[PDB]
Amino acid sequence: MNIFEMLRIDEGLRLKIYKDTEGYYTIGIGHLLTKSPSLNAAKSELDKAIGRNCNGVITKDEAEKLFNQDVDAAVRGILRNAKLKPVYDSLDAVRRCALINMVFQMGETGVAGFTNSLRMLQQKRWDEAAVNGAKSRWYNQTPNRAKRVITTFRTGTWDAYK
Ligand SMILES: Cc1ccc(C)cc1
Repeated sequence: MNIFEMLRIDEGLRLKIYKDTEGYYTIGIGHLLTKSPSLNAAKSELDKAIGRNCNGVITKDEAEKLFNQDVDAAVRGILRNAKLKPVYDSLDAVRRCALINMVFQMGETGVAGFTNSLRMLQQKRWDEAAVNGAKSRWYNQTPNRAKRVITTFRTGTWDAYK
């Protein structure tokens, strides 16, 4: 299993503009287009991201391109983030993936807010981190996804995904 396969399970793949769980316009494999209520704004954003007149629809190929860019962006974001980098550097391969997943989902800022959890991760206090990270809006809004990422952090294995 790898990051792409992981994220592909958690986000799905939709070729037509759709509303994510918070009601935001998205497309592909979890690619947020805009936080604005307007489908037009969404459609504009899409054309601009794709480089053509998509008319709210993209191809698999296009979805995968956006996905490749977003995953790269998440990794580079972590590596540039003063708060995130050390955590990332301290983790084993599987757990790194879990951190990449969260960042992809909620952005650097959002993840950087799990101060106490990050600290525990850094101290290799797996069980405590899992319990603390569960006390969050994130967990309460998308419990199933959250549980899968949390188990990955807790155990360092891909069990939650197999
Ligand atoms: C940021 C974060 C760290 C650890 C867990 C278990 C959940 C979230």
